[PDB]
Order: sequence, then structure tokens, then C-alpha cells
Amino acid sequence: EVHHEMASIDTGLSYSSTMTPARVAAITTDMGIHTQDFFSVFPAEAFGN
Amino acid sequence: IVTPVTADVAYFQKSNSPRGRAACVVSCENYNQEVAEGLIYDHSRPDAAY
Amino acid sequence: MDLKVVVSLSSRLYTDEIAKMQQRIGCILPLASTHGTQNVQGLGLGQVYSLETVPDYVSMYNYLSDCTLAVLDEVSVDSLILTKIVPGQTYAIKNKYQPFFQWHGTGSLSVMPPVFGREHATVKLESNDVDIVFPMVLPTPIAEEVLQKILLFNVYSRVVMQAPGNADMLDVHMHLGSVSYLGHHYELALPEVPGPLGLALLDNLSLYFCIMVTLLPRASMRLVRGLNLFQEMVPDEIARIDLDDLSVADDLSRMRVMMTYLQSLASLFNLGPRLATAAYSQETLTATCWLR
Amino acid sequence: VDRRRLQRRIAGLLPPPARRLNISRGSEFTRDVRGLVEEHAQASSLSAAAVWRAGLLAPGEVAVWSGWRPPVFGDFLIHASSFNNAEATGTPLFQFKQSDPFSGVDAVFTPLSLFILMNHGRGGLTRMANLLYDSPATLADLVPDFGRLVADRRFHNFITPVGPLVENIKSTYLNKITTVVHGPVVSKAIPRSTVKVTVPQEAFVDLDAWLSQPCPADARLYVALTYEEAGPRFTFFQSSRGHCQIMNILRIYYSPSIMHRYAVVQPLHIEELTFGAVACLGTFSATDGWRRSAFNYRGSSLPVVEIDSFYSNVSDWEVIL
Repeated sequence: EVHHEMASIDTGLSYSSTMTPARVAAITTDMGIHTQDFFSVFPAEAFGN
Repeated sequence: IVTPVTADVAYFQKSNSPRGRAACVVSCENYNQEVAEGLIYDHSRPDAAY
Repeated sequence: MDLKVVVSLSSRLYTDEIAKMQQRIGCILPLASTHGTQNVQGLGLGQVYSLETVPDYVSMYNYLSDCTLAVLDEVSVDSLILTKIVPGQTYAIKNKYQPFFQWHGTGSLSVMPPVFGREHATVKLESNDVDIVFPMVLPTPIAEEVLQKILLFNVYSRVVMQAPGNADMLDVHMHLGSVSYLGHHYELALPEVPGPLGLALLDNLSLYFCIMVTLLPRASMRLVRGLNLFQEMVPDEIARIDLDDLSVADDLSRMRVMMTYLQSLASLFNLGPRLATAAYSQETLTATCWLR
Repeated sequence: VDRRRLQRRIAGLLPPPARRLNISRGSEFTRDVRGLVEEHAQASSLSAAAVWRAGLLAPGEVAVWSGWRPPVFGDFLIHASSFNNAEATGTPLFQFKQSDPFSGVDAVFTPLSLFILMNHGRGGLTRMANLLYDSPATLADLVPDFGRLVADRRFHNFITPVGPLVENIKSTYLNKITTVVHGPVVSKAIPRSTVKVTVPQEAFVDLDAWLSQPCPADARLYVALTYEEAGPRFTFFQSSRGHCQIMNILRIYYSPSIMHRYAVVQPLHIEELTFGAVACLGTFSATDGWRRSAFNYRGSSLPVVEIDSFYSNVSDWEVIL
């Protein structure tokens, strides 16, 4: 194994770097209609019969 | 291709497949046929479009 | 320090013999002697697990706990360069065995002689008349489970061959063909017809278990009479004790052979050479084990 | 076959490490006593002459036989929730065997963390047990069915010790511990420091002191999961015996609790007959062993026994009855 160590420390007071979202590439989800069923999230619960 | 009278118009207004489901046959895992016919003919599951 | 054992071959192999050995380049097998050059007649589990003799797990287990073990390294046309294991350092073995039991990291690997059919763990060589039987390497919970279940399968096949109204084949197969560990469910290759009068693997062990637990209620009452009330509290029907009609010589012989069969069966229920894995990587099927 | 080729090769093969040296005076510090006392380390800075001088490229064992084997590691990926990162570097771990077939993330257990499994399925240990692991349900779900496993008394063949930790690199979600599963527990760090096995004091009994002739060289560390009537307890045992003697000593040790378990509940079922299990974790020197100290977290400090120069050797579970 090749082990290495580095020590970095902020020399300014406020935020000295910024990161903005520039361009959307793709909405990688589909904004669909799919609810998570509670028989899988709360599986041990059932009714009286 | 004979379909029933109560197919919704919004399916026929978008780029779809002419049958009932779409075919997500590229999307399933490679070199497999049972999961492909799951993603083609299995109507215990719904097509993920609608 | 070297570890190479170069067993050479008398008549060089055919192409399919190399092709069948080359797929088993990671399995382990016993050696005859730990000498720096051997010949193929001494190799792993052949001279006891042969066709003409009756095969027995007791002698195979004693041979496996007797001699050294060795993973093999390469298969050439005329040689089988292989490295013996020593308990000093650790080795890279692979789960390339025909009943495929998926291992797990930090698993205790038992090496028992093969009970899944001779034909599954063999390389029947036609060049030299030798049948290299590789031993079946499986993790110890699966090992003790399959041992209990094939002991029970042998006694349940013998009890249905002695009488039909006792055990059923829908009873002794769904219960005993199923080995479950860590969610992995396994199916077993069992002899539906073992054939009577012994003559098959794991027969005498079932017979050893039968005579041991037959003579054991005669021994428990002798011990609680020699040694008590808490030990007479737990059994009820065995408390009907008749220690005064049997001769002391015959009772002594029965007690001695009971102790001997109990000991041999107990030492066999420890699975002999037990490797201990560290980090089983099933991406490359390679476990890291040492002799423990 | 030529002799001059074999002679120079066996002259590399033959000469051993110096097993003795007759010292003339113990203050010269000559080349010979330097050659006896120099040991090759397992770490070097990355250069050419650095690895050529520390000798990382020698096969088998590092040199520029002696019973010094490198240990075999076990690297385990766990959540950050089951392992308090401020726990000590030397603590013995317990990996649970999960019923999920392709898991990839397992469940490890410090004996500090293993206390609340016993005590929330229903002194100084309980305070630090609830302090170091604040929510008992984040461990009561890693074991999926603790109540059924304690009900059928199959809880010791599901738990395998992996020895003590050596390095716990702190990540935010999925944490990577590395333990030494077999061998000499030394630190994997660039300032190489000695690592001691920090076992809690109340979970420990010294069995040599419980009896209170021959003085051996190395003693073994035993753990003992036992099924009481009040739930399980993970008691540690230190002894200098073999397994086959210390199981009889443990039968003597828990012979009151055997009659007590028979007196509190009749084992009408088959599985209620078994009682407890012991397994060794490894060996250490019996003379300078098990010095006591304390462990500092924020809200308390429980006593902690430290065992140094450990040789990890995990053994299998042996029923006591």
C-alpha cells in the first residue's frame, strides 16, 4: 500500500471558493407517479383478520 | 392494429409504440431473455411510462 | 524456504486430461509425503477412495487428518507443480468445487472427504491409471449440517429398506435435501438407493452412531449409580434401571466399546483439517486462508 | 552438473540469522551486535534507494525464519452509525453473520456496543454503553432477529470474532475498519506505535485470580457468550491453559448458573438445554499482561484493561453446558 498524508488549513476568514450549478445536463429521474408502498416500509403491521 | 375504443388520446399524441406497452428492451440487463420478456409481455407489472 | 512439490507423470497426459485439470488449478488436495519430488500414485485420496474396495468416511477422515495438504499451482503436460501448505504462512485458494457453496469472508473452511458422489470430485486419468479425488472444501457450518443430514439420510434410507411403514420419501427428502446457511439455500445429491448390507459410504458411521446411542442408556445409569438426583430428574423412563442382571464382563465390554465409538465419532464430528479464511472475494472466487 | 554454480547459490541459501553472539563488552555497540539487533521494518518512504535499503522487494520476508510473520488483515465496510469513531484503536470486534446473501456491508460489534443488544432487547458499563451509542435501535436492527436467535440459543454460531481493530479511517457514511484477524497486532501507521487490546473492565474476569504451579510463557484471551436467564452476557476470560482444560474450568465457573437456569425454567424444549460458548481470541505474554488503565470519553470514564503485544488467533465456538 502507498500511504500519503496532507494538511490543509483555511487562511482566509470568509468563504474563499464558490460552486455554482451552470447547465442542466439531464433530469435523470422521471417526475412520475410512484408512491412507496407502506407494506414494504412498515411490513410487520397487518389488520385484525 | 385493432385496439379498444377507450385508449386515451394522450398515448396517441406522443411518440409511443403502437402496441399496448412500450418496449424498454434496451434498458434491461444484457444477454438476458426472461427479464426481457418481463419488460415486453409481463402484464403483472406496468410499463414505467404510465 | 521452498514449498514446491513437483509430482511428475509417467505417461504424459492427453489434451482433455489437461483441460479437465486446468479448470481445477486452485483446489487443494492431500499429498502422500512432503518430499521435493513425487510420483502420481501417492496423490490425493485415491488409494482409499477407490472403486474396488468399499469406501468409508472414517478411514478417509483419518487419512485426511494424517497427511499434509497442498493447493496446486500449475498443470503442464507431464507435471503437476503444487505447493504444500504449512501453518507458518497463508495461502490463496479458490472455491472451484463442483457442489458450489458460496463462501464468506472470515469463514472456517472444513476439508472433508467428498460425500457428493465420487464422479463429481474426481479427475479420472486415462494416461496413468489414477483417479485423483480432490477433497470437498466447504465452510464448517455447512459441513456439520451436511454431515448431520446425510447421517440422517443414511439411517432413514436403511430404516425404510428394513420396513416400509416407518419413514416416507416425501418425509425424508424435503427435510434433508435442504441445506440453508446465510440465506443461501442448497440442494443435495443424495443416494435414493444406497443398497443393503453396507457396501456404501457413510454406512458404518450411522452404525457407529446407532450402537453408541444404543449402549449409552446402559452407560448413563451406570454412571449416575457410580456418581445424581439432578441427573435422575431429567430422564423418566430410562430411570427404570436393571443394572443387576447383566454380567460385569459383558457390561464392561459394552461400556468400553461405547466409549471407543463415542470418542471416534466425536473426534470425527470435529472436521479434521480446518482452514480459516480472512477475506473471501467472490469477484475473483479467491479466499485467503491459513492452516488453523 | 557443476560445483561452482551450486556453491555460490547455497552460500546464499545457508547462513542463518545469528542465534547467539558472545559479547565482549556491552557498551561498544559494534557492527556484530548491530547485525544482531537490527530488524527490518514494513514501511518506507517512496523512492529508489529507500525501498532498496529498507528492502521491500525481498520475497517472503523483508530484509536489507525468525518467527515474525506479518499479520493478515480483515477490512470491513460498515456504517458510521454502528461504530463510534472515538472508540479505542485496540478493541476486539465481533462480526455478526447477516442473513442477507450478498450483503457487502456487515455488522461489527464492540463489547461496549454489544451491551445494549443484551440490555435493550428486553455500574460504569451501562453509562458508557448508552453514552457511546445513543440509540439502541440502530444496533437492534443490524441483528435482524435478536429475540428469535436468543430464543433458539443459536447466537454463538452466528457471531464470529475477528480480533481487535488496528485502524479506523473516519468516513461520513460507510466506514472502513480494518482488524487483524490472525497474527501480531501492530499498528499500520507511519509513526508505528504499540497497540493494546482495550477490553472493558466490568466485562472481564481474571480466571487465574479466581482460583487464586507451573509458570508458562504465553497466556490466552477467551471470550464467553453465555445464555443466562436475564439475557446474554459477553464475559471475557484470561487464562494460561489450553482449550480442553479451560472448558472444564468454565464448567466449574458456570456450574452455579447451570442449576440456576434449571431452577428458573425447565428446558421442556430441545434448544433450551445448551448453555454458553467459549472461544479464544489469541495469545499474549502472561507476565506483563493485562495492566489496567482508563478510557476517556466526554461524559464519563470507565476502567479498561489493556493487553499489550497481542498475537491474534481466533478459535471456534465450543459449547459449555
